[PDB]
Amino acid sequence: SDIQMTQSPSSLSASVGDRVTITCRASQSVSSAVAWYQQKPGKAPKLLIYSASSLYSGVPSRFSGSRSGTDFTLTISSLQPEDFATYYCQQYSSSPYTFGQGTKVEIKRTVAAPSVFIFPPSDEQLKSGTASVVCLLNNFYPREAKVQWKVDNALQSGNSQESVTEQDSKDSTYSLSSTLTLSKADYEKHKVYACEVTHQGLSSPVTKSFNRGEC
Amino acid sequence: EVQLVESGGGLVQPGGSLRLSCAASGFYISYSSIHWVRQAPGKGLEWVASISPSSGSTYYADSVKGRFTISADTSKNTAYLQMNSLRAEDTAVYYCARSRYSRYRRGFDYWGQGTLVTVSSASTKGPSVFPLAPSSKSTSGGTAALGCLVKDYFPEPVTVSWNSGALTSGVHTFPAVLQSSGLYSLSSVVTVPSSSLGTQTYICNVNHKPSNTKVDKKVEPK
RNA sequence: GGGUCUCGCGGAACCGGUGAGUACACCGGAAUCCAGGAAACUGGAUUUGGGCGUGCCCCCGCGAGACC
Repeated sequence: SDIQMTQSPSSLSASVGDRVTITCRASQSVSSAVAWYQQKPGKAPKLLIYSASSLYSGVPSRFSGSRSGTDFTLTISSLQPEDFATYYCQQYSSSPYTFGQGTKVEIKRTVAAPSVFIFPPSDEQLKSGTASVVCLLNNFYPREAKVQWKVDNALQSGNSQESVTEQDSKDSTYSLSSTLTLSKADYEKHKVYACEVTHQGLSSPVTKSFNRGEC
Repeated sequence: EVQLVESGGGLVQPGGSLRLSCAASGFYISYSSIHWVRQAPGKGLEWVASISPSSGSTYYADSVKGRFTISADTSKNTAYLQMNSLRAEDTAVYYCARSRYSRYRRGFDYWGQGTLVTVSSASTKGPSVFPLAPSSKSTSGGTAALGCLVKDYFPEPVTVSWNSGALTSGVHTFPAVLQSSGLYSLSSVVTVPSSSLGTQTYICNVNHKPSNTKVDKKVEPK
């Protein structure tokens, strides 16, 4: 029966210099044909450990692997910011080659308050018939942040989406963009556009705003 | 050293066909095995097929049995994935990966960067590229922020560089979001010294290969 | 007692690694035998053709039949 690799934990958060431990339980005896991969977001997975304990050439020594029967363990002895990634076990004992479900390792660091910016819609876009208002939250930690748009003190709902970056490989921060979408018609009905950011490293919420029409 | 380059992915209607290619260099595939591994967006890794050229043997995951055939051309040193009767669950990045078993046994020791296969009845559409001009009032501490809004494109992906590759420090290109319309829209932003706004020209270079849409957008203060 | 084809019988085990690209060239663990110890072992001497996700192939040797 198709060997099933059961990987835990699903995700964890750890500080720089900490020991991260990821485990993988083969359902039916792969002997040592277990490999460990690091996949940074949107990049190709990279082989770290093969044959359950052999450190692949080029990989730093803080990565290691062990086997105790069907229980396989990847260990990062001193976690570094660039080790932010998803890690996978795989067995290559026999086809189908099966992978663990993955472990998302997040780096925990000090609180960083966001830097906030607001961008009015371009005159070029206005001509097309729609208005996009963008708020940027730059280089903050932790990821939990609340962004609310106000249009002449009226709060907006259902007309905005957020997108968040992946954790930075050097300073472990996130960045966030909020995009408010109005009709040209609606955009030209109001004057004050405001982005109100709440986050842990901000003592009180920060507002960035513009008045429609500022050369 | 060793390289793998996937190609041939893109947008296909349900039931459609697609033929992936994997171009290998730095090694002869006749002395290795080549695998296809796919990653549905936001999910994990799933092996689908492998081929060993100096054995002819092919192996397939049950999820692709009969619809996919893996093949190789030793003279061209490339491998192929032929996908028939595609379905929405086949939407994924398809990675190409190398393994050996006789000389060493190191798993999939090298991976390509993947090609995206999107199965949808929606059509190809090129983005609108609008500038995000540095606020005319003020910014954060001697540093300004500006960017580019890449709106209403399909399918993924698009590329955004700054200043024809000269500007990388401080860039955030956000991950796309599917708007309610069913089209993607992202922004790329960069922080720069405020004193550069009158001395450095910032252009974002947007390339949406599915629709052959290349925009070089100048981002100026308003 | 020779040369060529076909058939038959063969060419220690395990785990790594290095150059080569074919089916080769290597380096280590190690194992085997002997001696010793209660002992994981310790000495001494010796030791295996190769390719490739692996059940097929290359090479080599011996035998048999056919052809010279």
